[PDB]
Amino acid sequence: LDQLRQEAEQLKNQIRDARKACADATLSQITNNIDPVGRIQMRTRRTLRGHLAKIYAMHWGTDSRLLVSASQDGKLIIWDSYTTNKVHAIPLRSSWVMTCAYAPSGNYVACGGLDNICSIYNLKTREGNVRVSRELAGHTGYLSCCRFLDDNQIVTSSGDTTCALWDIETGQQTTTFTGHTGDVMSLSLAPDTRLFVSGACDASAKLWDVREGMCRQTFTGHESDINAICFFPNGNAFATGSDDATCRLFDLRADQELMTYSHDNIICGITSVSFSKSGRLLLAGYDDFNCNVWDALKADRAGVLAGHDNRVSCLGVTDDGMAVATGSWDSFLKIWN
Amino acid sequence: SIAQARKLVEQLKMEANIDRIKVSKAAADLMAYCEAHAKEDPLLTPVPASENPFRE
Amino acid sequence: TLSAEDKAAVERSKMIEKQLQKDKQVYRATHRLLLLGADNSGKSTIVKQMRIYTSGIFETKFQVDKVNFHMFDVGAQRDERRKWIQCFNDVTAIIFVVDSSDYNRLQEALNDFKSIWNNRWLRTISVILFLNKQDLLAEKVLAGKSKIEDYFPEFARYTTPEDATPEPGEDPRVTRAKYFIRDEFLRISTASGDGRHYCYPHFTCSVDTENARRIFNDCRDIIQRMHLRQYELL
Amino acid sequence: VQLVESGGGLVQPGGSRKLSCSASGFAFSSFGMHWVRQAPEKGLEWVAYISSGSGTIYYADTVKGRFTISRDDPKNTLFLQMTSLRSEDTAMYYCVRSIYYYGSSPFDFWGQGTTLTVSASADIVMTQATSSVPVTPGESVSICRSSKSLLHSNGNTYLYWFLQRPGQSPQLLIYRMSNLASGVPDRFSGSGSGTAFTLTIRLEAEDVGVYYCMQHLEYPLTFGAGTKLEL
Amino acid sequence: YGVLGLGALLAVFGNLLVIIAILHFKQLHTPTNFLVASLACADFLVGVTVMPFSTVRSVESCWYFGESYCKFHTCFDTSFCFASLFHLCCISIDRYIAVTDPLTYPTKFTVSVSGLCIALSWFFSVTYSFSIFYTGANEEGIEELVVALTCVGGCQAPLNQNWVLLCFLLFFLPTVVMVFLYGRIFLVAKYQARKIEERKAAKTLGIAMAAFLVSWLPYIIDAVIDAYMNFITPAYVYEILVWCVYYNSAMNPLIYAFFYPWFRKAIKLIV
Ligand SMILES: [NH3+]CCc1ccccc1
Repeated sequence: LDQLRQEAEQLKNQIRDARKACADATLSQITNNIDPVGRIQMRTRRTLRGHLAKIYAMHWGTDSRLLVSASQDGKLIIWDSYTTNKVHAIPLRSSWVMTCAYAPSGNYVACGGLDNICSIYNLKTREGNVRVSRELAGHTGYLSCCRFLDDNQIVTSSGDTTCALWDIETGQQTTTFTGHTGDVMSLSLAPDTRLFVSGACDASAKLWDVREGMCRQTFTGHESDINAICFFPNGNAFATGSDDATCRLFDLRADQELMTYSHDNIICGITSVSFSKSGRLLLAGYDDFNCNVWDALKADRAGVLAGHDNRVSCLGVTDDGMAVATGSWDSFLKIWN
Repeated sequence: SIAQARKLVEQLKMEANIDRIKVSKAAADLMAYCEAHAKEDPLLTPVPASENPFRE
Repeated sequence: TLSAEDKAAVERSKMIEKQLQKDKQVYRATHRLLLLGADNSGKSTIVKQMRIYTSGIFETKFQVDKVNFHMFDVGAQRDERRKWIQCFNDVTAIIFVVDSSDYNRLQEALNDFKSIWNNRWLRTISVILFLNKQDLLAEKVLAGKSKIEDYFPEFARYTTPEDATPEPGEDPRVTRAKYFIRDEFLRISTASGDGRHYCYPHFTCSVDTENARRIFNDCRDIIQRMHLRQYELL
Repeated sequence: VQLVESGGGLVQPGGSRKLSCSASGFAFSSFGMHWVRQAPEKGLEWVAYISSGSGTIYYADTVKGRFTISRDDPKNTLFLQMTSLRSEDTAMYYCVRSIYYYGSSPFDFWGQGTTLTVSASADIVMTQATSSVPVTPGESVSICRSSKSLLHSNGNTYLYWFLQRPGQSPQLLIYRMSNLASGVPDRFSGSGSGTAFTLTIRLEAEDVGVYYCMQHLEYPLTFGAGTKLEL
Repeated sequence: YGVLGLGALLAVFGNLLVIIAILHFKQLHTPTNFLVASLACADFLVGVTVMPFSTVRSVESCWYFGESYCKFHTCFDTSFCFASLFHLCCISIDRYIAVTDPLTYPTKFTVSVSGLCIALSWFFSVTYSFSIFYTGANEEGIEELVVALTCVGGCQAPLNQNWVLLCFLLFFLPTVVMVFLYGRIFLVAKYQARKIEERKAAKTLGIAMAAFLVSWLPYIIDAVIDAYMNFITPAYVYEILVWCVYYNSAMNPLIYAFFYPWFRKAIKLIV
């Protein structure tokens, strides 16, 4: 064992020096005088009440009109974001849930929390009720996130270090991703559904391959736990948010850190990060009761989403870019535009 | 631990053998995507209320 | 100005909101408690006594004087609790069971208790501290084979305070030792209370005729002090 | 999802009768319920409507005030009480379930009447152009009767296309003129112009039967005259 | 003018804040805060409707605005000037349920109950008033009423002996509940400050009980005995007495919903 660390350190710092040689110009210098986005004014259009406890996660539908949110009182509610009507309200078996996902096909919703179980609900069925279809129980840690791949494929992230690809029909995990050293907190799928990135409590982010169980790449730029990760619409870059008032941009090709979105006036820690449809705007939700708007190419604060009472927990931008939703711990969803 | 540490080196090494392109090329790539999709995103360009479904 | 279908859409949303209101009644009339501690401490014995009288979360229900309590015991989970503890930010109280029989773990327990008390997401949350298996503690100390001063070399200098109120039938040696650990836990509790949360230690045992009643009286005090502080009275 | 209808029988011209539609296999408490009449030698017409939870109730102006529609969720049964029957009310009755939310498909399940034979304005009219068109397997058949623009401000159309297999209950084919109902093959593409509509089909051997439409924009639900396809 | 005008501005400017900053803010939609909104509405109506008209009445010593105005101006004054007291009585019951029985505060104090206190506070305080000024049960002996009140002019709503006691008893009950439910709380909040090892409980309860007693009590006390010991009390020394209760209604939104930090914190987020 003593003959391994000596050469592992040499390999690691070789990687480090090759990485240093790879980069030659800061992206801030490249995008130095192209265009400022200017001040951005966004205001509430609808406010969605009806959640008893606080809410942790929410996911936009693909039709850009429906969204689903999960609360600490054990409730899944599907909204009509146009007419504010409550399309569906689902009671959960476990009151502690930390994530929810909406299927791209629009007929499946999934949730899971401190029960180490990811449950699947089918919205459209011959009978007039939303019920459980499959209960994936193979983890030994709380589920931190989940994302649908198709109508029968899903990837889950657990408090247990492993990330697992599942198979709804057979109810068995096809592939297990074991590369981290702590608890994976978030995972963001690629637009082509071929390579997702996950962030953990070890300040490290890893790009994976769905076809096999191989960790393709690893990024380490932060010092605290990684709390939220998002993928750039182009599919060749991604931004993350950690518990040190900092957001960073990594490129899956250059393998560097491009910008550091932070300000001396911020002490709180990020909770959710999302991108605009064009990728020009970065939206980050903080713990100081309000979200923020960042210029993804100039690294400036160009907008604040002031209205919220408690800490924001989930943030998201709809597929067509019409609006951005925002949940928080005061149990109110606000659609901004 | 006689082979769990060897697995770490085996993985790290296979990760070490990848191709890295210049960071300026990546910067140009993101800038080009942003310019190409600039005139479509209704978040920076305030959409008028006629076809904005979020009003009143 | 709505179609004949949108009228029935709004009607459905009203009956969703009506059912949510009915569910707000049960949610507001129940108190949620979180069990914590270590493996040696007889938490399973505690939950088995009330319940008779890779899941990762176990919930048990008990109600005394027509008010419902729900206790959530964390099941199969990893050692680290940094992340999933911020979720329990609205419980009324934490029930922190501790075993007093063996002396090696006591130092470990103080490390566990100190981190929970000083946590950022658990301020304004009071701890109903328990000391369990007290009968076995008496047996070990009266035998005298195992000393206390070897682990904590202050058992000799320290003397039982006048505030101690022991029942008849117990020698001073048991009372001197029993109240020594209780003050050790409180030594770190008083430092960071900061007029927000309070500790309510007890001296329960493995099998007890009544245990929930201690939680009832502590919970009533816990929120009575919260309301009084809220109305600028306390 | 299978609901049966009970009642019927020989009745006197002036008496009373009770009609029941007992639901089973679905969450009956979250479904609006309608009643639709179908004359022995004519088209189908609306009768009544009771919302889920009995919040709102409408009636047909033809027999308003002589009929009552009531629910029973505990027992999952629907009732219709008829008083002072006349010769016009002689037909077969269908209880049609429908649920209304974003993306729903109302009027999807009907259920056939079992021995349901009985004895003796500013609306929208949907008199279809034809009543019979020759059909052979291989060629499409299609034929718009709207006295008002069936296009609300939201963007929908509110035209439902039903098909009547010869000898049993109708079925839903297309709702809102562009949405194909579940459980039926490719029978329509999506075409309409606010006031003119058509239903283009390759014809198989089961398509024979009446083929009429409906309106849902305003409170009265007026059906089409009826188009038939024969081999 | 002058002092009287200032009391009118406070009763509307200092009260509009409470009624505006509850409906608009969803952070303050607690069932206990809806009672404060109703109390604010009652005080605002006092400030807009009965106070401006009574201002000129107290500076010209005559009812210039005819007689119907009077037959009407008095009855609703007695109606919803005594509806401010029921709100205080019910806020006291609130505090008592919150403190004495802390395990079941959200269980008993739902919105359904705070909605039943507003209806009682608004309708009962009115149906007894409008049945006294108009029906004529206010005066059983009118011969003495005419000479002192009508011929000289002005309106002061004198009450006869048989019914003045009833008037008093619709201030005694709104006051007996307030002090009994604050005597117990003072003790409870005393034994719990010694348990920790008092100063703040006495100051807070003192203001919430001295403000009410220093205004409503002096006026009603002199208004209940004036139907026994003839009417020796001068008319001119009665304007201050009627204005004291008006003063009380102006400070109400200040003792409640302004002395607490949870309201100032929520209202400081304007900019
Ligand atoms: N400011 C006078 C209000 C009033 C007068 C007499 C009885 C009750 C109330």
